[PDB]
Amino acid sequence: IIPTKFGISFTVPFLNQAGALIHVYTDGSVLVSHGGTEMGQGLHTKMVQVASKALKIPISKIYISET
Amino acid sequence: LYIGGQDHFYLETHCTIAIPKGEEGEMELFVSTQNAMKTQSFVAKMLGVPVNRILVRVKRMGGGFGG
Ligand code: XAX
Ligand SMILES: O=C(O)c1ccccc1O
Repeated sequence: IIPTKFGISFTVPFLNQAGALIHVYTDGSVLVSHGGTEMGQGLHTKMVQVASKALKIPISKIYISET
Repeated sequence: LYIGGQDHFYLETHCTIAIPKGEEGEMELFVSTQNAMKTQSFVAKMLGVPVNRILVRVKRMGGGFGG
């Protein structure tokens, strides 16, 4: 049986920064763009869940297309 | 008094390329238009898809003049 601890952050301080860009179109559909990429880890899935919670709207009105 | 109408005669006529991305109704369009917004909406409405799915790109027009 083995434990682990693992430090969270970039050890270069200036990399710990992050931008997003959001548009709401006139049918109310939402386009989210942020600096992260999807490699299978479900980042975009998580970002849609965060946006839907923050905006108080269904996930079906929110979309992430690409980085 | 009467005044006759007029043809725009932009040297470049109307033109559109549409790329369907195969995922979630996404479509990317290159179009000779003064109105990328209404282009985006009209295409979304015809497809029965949210606006956030449709991307319109306009580099330049060979004339528009309102036409
Ligand atoms: N070379 C060239 N010049 C042009 C145009 C053009 O296609 N080519 N057309 C006009 C029109 S027609 Mo209209 O209200 O949509 S009826 S307004 C308008 C105007 C739009 O351009 P801003 O001046 O707002 O940047 O450009 C003018 N000059
Ligand atoms: O500290 C890290 O884990 C790290 C990871 C990726 C790139 C630069 C970094 O400092």
